[PDB]
Amino acid sequence: EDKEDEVADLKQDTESLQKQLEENQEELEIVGNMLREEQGKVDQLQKRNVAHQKEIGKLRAELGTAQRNLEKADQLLKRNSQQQNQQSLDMRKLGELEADLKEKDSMVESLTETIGILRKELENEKLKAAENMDSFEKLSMENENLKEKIAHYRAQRF
Amino acid sequence: EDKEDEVADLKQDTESLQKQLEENQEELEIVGNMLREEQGKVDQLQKRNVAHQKEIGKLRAELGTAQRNLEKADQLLKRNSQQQNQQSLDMRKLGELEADLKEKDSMVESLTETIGILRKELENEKLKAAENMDSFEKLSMENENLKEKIAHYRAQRF
Repeated sequence: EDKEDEVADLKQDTESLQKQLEENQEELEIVGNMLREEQGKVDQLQKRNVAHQKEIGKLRAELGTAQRNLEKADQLLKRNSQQQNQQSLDMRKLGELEADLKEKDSMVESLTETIGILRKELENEKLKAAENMDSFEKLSMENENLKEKIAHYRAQRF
Repeated sequence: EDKEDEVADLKQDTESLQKQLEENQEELEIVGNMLREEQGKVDQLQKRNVAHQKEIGKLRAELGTAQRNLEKADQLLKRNSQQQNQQSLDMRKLGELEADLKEKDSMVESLTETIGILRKELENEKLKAAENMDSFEKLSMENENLKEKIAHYRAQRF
């Protein structure tokens, strides 16, 4: 209480405490924004995150249908044992047939060769037959001349 | 009476102020945390997204091949099928052969018919020519016999 006591020390000091206030209010704005945007990002990332939830969804159906379908149409390629087994069943039935028929064809060829001979031996014995019965007539003829000549002797013939 | 009630007034001006810088730092305390907590949420979502996106590329290839396979094994169903074209022609045209067997079958049975007959007719032409050989010998034996009777008669000239 003597002329001057704590003059501006109180006056120019509230400005201190007042200016610090000037900041915490500014900065609180800066952080206020960053927050608005960082939570802004999460809006966009959170979205994309399901856009992928979807894309990845589809693929679980497609790689499934296509992997079990490779089995669905693979049982049909398992019939390659019934289809190639016939290469044993059929190559034999056709293989043995081309052999047992080509052969039975030589028979008919060997047989008709003999039917050809029997047709000839029975051809000649048809000739030697007529031919021999011929030598008989000449003899049958001469036979008579003799019966006569002898008949005359038993009587006539001076 | 005023120098005493002066610094008393600046107090209030500082009471109200010190409160603000305090109550305010509480807003800045929280709001600062809210921000970081979001940046936490962001950075990470930024990850699962790169996780999915990368792993969406894997399923993309697993689907790719798994499809080429469904087709690579399907060309093979076009070949397994066309062998049904040649296997059918083999099961139907092989039958013509087992059928062309009965043609030669009836032939070798039909020829042994004509071979059996000629062999039997050859036997009769032989039985016949066996008589003629006999009735001829009788004859020859008769003339030979007569010439002799005759030659005895000729014994009347001497």
